[PDB]
Amino acid sequence: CQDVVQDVPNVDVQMLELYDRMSFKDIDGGVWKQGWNIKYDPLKYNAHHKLKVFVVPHSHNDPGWIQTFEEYYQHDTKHILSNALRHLHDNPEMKFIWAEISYFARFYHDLGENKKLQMKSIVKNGQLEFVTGGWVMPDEANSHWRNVLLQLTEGQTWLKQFMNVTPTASWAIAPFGHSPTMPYILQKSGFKNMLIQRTHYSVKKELAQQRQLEFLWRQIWDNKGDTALFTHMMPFYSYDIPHTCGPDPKVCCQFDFKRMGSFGLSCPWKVPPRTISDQNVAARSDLLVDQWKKKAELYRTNVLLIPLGDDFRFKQNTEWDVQRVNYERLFEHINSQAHFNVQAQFGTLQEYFDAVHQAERAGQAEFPTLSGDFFTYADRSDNYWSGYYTSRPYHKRMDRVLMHYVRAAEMLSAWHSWDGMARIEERLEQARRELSLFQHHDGITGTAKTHVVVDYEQRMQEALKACQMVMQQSVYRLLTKPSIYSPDFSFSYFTLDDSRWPGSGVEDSRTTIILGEDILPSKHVVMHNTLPHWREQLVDFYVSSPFVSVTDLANNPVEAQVSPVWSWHHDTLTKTIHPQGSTTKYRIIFKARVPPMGLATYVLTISDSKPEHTSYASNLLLRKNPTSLPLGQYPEDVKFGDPREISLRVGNGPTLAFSEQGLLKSIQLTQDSPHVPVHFKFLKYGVRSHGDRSGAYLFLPNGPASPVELGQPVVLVTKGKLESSVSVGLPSVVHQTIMRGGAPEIRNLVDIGSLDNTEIVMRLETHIDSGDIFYTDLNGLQFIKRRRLDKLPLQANYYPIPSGMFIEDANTRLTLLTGQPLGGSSLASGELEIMQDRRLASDDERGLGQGVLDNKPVLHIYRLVLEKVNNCVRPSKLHPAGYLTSAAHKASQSLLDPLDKFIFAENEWIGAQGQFGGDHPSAREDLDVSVMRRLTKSSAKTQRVGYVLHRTNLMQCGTPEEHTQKLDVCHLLPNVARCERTTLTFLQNLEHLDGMVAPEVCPMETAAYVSSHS
Ligand SMILES: CC(=O)N[C@@H]1[C@@H](O)[C@H](O[C@@H]2O[C@H](CO[C@H]3O[C@H](CO[C@H]4O[C@H](CO)[C@@H](O)[C@H](O)[C@@H]4O)[C@@H](O)[C@H](O[C@H]4O[C@H](CO)[C@@H](O)[C@H](O)[C@@H]4O)[C@@H]3O)[C@@H](O)[C@H](O[C@H]3O[C@H](CO)[C@@H](O)[C@H](O)[C@@H]3O[C@@H]3O[C@H](CO)[C@@H](O)[C@H](O)[C@H]3NC(C)=O)[C@@H]2O)[C@@H](CO)O[C@@H]1O
Ligand SMILES: *[C@@H]1O[C@H](CO)[C@@H](O)[C@H](O)[C@H]1NC(C)=O
Ligand SMILES: [Zn+2]
Repeated sequence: CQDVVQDVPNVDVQMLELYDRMSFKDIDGGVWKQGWNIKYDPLKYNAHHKLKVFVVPHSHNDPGWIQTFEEYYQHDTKHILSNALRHLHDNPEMKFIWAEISYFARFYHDLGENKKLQMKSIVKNGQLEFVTGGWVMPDEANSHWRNVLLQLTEGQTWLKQFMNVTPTASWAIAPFGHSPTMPYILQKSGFKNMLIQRTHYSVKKELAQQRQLEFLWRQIWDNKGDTALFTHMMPFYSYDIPHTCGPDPKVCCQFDFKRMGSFGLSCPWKVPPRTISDQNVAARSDLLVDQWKKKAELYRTNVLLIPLGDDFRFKQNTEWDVQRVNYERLFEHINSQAHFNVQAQFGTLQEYFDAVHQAERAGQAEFPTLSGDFFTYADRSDNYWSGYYTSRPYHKRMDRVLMHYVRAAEMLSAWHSWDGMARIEERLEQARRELSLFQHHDGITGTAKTHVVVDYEQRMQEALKACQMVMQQSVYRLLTKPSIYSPDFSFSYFTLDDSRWPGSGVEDSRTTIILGEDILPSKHVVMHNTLPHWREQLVDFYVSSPFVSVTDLANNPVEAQVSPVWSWHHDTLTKTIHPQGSTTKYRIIFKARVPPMGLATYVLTISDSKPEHTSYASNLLLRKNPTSLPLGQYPEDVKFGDPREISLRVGNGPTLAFSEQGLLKSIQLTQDSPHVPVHFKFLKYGVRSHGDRSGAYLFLPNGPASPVELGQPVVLVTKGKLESSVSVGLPSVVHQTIMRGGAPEIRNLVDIGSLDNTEIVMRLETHIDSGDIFYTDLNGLQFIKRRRLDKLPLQANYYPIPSGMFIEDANTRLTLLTGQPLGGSSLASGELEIMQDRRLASDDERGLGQGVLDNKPVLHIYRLVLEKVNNCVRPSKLHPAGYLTSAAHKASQSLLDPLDKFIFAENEWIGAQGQFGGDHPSAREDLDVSVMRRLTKSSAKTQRVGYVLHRTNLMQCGTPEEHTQKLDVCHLLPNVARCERTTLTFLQNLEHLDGMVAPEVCPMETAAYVSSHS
């Protein structure tokens, strides 16, 4: 395996280094506003060296944005596709590329057989070419790599089945900045080329000047270069026609033949297109070829890409005609006039890349190597697109919840073949497709109209319900004696209990386990562990009595803690935010121990009095002017006091100190160690009163954040043997620090209410000497080194925090792990901050035509890990990556893939079993089975199961960490007949594996395997 820590890769362009060197001056470059006046030598091209030009027609189709998916389909996309089919069929030389398979699949499914065959023919003959072939063109900032892969696989699996094609070129013209997670996944999915567009205008200028817009994009840790993917960055401000023909949009706009008037479009530069005629074709060609030759100056080969399209283009037959006929007249003239030395034609994206590499192999070009990312994007001036790292955070959190439910449903149901009547495949396809759709660059990004956000939410809720159904049917089958198992495939044998979604104070959604002498003495519950190692985790359930005890399914007592159910209320009479306790419902908490990829059953039993193995938390309400807080049968009376500093320790874990406002002030790791200053603070950013306004996309703060005025908040302290917590009702946030013996969990119930033009940030202040360095993750896959740059505005220093961030010095590290993607930064040495929500009155002139005023309460979840790192083997100062410790990685897993909890619905579970998966291998902590998916329906003689295995890289810090078993996924199911290494989409077999043994992957690597079973 490659060493991902100790070898700094040697690349021609390293983005962090480039950022350090660049001046980012925003000067008027002339007609190319953000470039310079391009000059070319007319003698560069001649009879023996022509410029080959590929004009590639396209239509960007958003699967929801200002209309819903279905609205756009009915109003626009179905017409675009119908007319593409007609026009390509009738015009053999015309070409078209298509990206969004969600739309194509819908369209194709609805076609009659005659037209299906016509469609297959224009694909087979190369006129219509699929680019990327994902369900959507995903966001690259907020999306988790697992969901990027999910959506890619959904689109490509459809394409292989129905169109018999698998794209090897990717087209990403629209995401708001670009992540190296894309080439990582694409290169491991058979791709050979990719194209990107939305990168900072200063980066475009810098790379264009050096002819570094085409590069071999490798991962930041990759010393050898085996991850490299050829990447083409487009040079100009937009992917529209005015910004794709060459540097002067006043000229290029004249070659968008939809802009002459009858279509309701015009040219901003006030010179319209004119129909090409015999009397103007020479002058028109002069102008166009001059633009092309200028654009060609920015690249290294004699092969030029000219995209021809825009959003929802090619809708009407007349538009197809007007573009095609005019371009054909230009081609006929240009190609026949030797003096131009140009050969121009309609082409596809693959045709462009094939020609580029032909030129490369002929020895006419060598390409630079590059590592890094392309965040944070700015399209002009100081307009940095860091707002969408946070916009609509409820749905960003929902994404991560659904991500896990899809994984768990696919895994739990994979163990068996299911009858068609069970509707397992149907429900899983629904769930995968809704989650995939949300990866769209107007979905998870929070940049859609309110009614479209509501549509995505409804789709995701349906998907969650589908997952639940599949999960609970699977648990019932896995844990019931086979000769007793009698499934009704519509029945709910278990209900899922989720303690963090939608969350306390967001929705009262969980079911109370109702026990009583005169109703039901006991209840079975089951935990699932999707991770491939034994896991212990505290779990909680609501119960109708505090006198409940827990046993395992050997009837062994399990230590438990009972706590009250606390709900916070904004009291509109007293004008205070204060907690109320239930007098009929209680929380029972205990440690569940669950096999790798397995299930464990426990029993909750009522008694008339305090059980031997159950303890009760104390509760202390700190406020001036307290009133009584009765708790029914709960055996411990609530205590009251004036606000004061408090200190808590659970188990042998850290000791946490809190201010009188209930906010963390210090962490003491051990009994003898220092009280390390770690302060939580809430602040607010505002909006500018002049100039450009923040909106769904842009973050344009009116200076540094100002502290939120806290007043005298009510603080609730719960102290238990297993779990303790401090909660405080702040303006807009109920902030909760939870201690279970390791790194604390932080929960924020964020309700920005009616606070207009406000962004609420949570900041951590420490004395860690981090300087200008911090680390943030990319798509939950890797941690990249960031440098705060004072030459850039505050909003430019904001990055996506899709799963975590950290700061460190020689001795100490503070890591904040997240359960939802949000924006964040380190704006000063020793600080971390992460945006919670934003409510914005104005539009930011990027097309949405609304602000963000549809905020709703959301429960954000985090883990906070303070660690000593003086003993850790870390990358050198010049290495662009960082790596988590074991504790931080496990903390991230606790947020993203918690235990699943099931409550048996009926009174008695006949044939119940105690455990599933006790014999599953417990793999090394850095290895995950990211995907387990049965690929075949029940009628297949040879069953196939697909696995995606990911190994992260954790720092070596002196912990021996011994005794784990080799995980061979190909032997997880019995009767294996073959094992193949495949592309990550499972669509191509790459290696036939000897002994039918799937070898474990290297650090930072991801591999897919398919086992076949007789
Ligand atoms: C529907 C419609 O007809 N809209 C027109 C607006 O487009 C137009 O406003 C201008 O929008 C340009 C961007 O348009 C493209 O993006 C739209 C947004 O959707 C896509 O992006 C969003 C993110 O932004 C993303 O979420 C989503 O998924 C999607 O991918 C899209 O709707 C547009 O397409 C529609 O309209 C065009 C015609 O306009 C049709 O051809 C399409 O088929 C479709 O109906 C486009 O794809 C912005 O670039 C414009 O800003 C420039 O211009 C204004 C002046 O108007 C300046 O103030 C700005 O500074 C900016 O100037 C540019 O600056 C750079 C850098 O200096 C220069 O290099 C460049 O040359 C400058 N351009 C100009 C013109 O000076 C603008 O906001 C308005 C036109 O007034 O009319 C409609 O509302
Ligand atoms: C599918 O494509 C493969 C290779 O691209 C080809 O060999 C095969 O004939 C095709 N099958 C059809 C026509 O469905
Ligand atoms: Zn778009």
